[PDB]
Amino acid sequence: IGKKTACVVGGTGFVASLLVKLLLQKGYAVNTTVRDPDNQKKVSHLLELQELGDLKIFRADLTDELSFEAPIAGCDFVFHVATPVHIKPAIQGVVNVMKACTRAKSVKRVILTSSAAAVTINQLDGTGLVVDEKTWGYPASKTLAEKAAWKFAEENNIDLITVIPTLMAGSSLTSDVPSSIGLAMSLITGNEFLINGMKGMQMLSGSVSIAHVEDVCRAHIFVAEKESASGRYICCAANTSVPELAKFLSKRYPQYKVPTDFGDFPPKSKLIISSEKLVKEGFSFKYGIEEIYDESVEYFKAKGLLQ
Ligand SMILES: [Cl-]
Repeated sequence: IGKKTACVVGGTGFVASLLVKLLLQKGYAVNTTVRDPDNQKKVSHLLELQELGDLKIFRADLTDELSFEAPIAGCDFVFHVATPVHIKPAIQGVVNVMKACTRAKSVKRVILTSSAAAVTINQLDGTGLVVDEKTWGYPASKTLAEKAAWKFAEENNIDLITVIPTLMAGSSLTSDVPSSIGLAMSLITGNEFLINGMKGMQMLSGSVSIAHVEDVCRAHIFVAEKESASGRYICCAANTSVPELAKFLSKRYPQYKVPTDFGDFPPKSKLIISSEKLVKEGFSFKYGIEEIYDESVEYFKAKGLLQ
């Protein structure tokens, strides 16, 4: 029967977890993976999801192409998030996984997540970053991992499609908060460091582009299900600037004090990131900027990271 199966590597992932939960709700039979099941806190959100449907964990490292044989087998779709909200490891992580998809008839299609943003963004979680008085890459650019994924796929006739996101906010199943929201939320949080971060985001990528992880997630499935889908799919809901965002947050969040004056800082960003191709192929974004921020704000408080 049309009893549908899919595999979602690295189930701990901010994006991934959310896929799984969401797949399960769609009826799919989900297999996911993780390095070491033996962090009780780590999987804590994964256990809860079992309640929703037939979720079979598997234990996987991106180092043994063997790991993937187990979880990958029987699944119509493989979802691997190449660049997780947190270089050589991913690039290897993407071949192995793809390797295993050669060794299965079941796998009708692979859909991969890579973005330049996350790459950078997780640098911001890095240690020893230099501060001056007064990295960031072309948003539509292809990570090596992505680039590597494409080559292979082409060489081994696999059916790949990639989803290219930007700033991802909303809420997350995972216990700890993701850098990426904190950054999306720094304007409300008032974290000076993260604001400069986001300020750079604008100059060095020349856009403040954002999306809700559920929407980024749906986008992944939809493309997975749409038989007519070919290629890369830039997924961003909102386009803005650090000033014009902070104005906008000020005039929707009286409860909080969002810095409303930048002086020199450019009011417009150089680039607008369009998900037309995506929309053109028929996706509709549930969450706009307003709902992204209510969502992100309401989670943060629920996280106990607000007043
Ligand atoms: Cl993620």
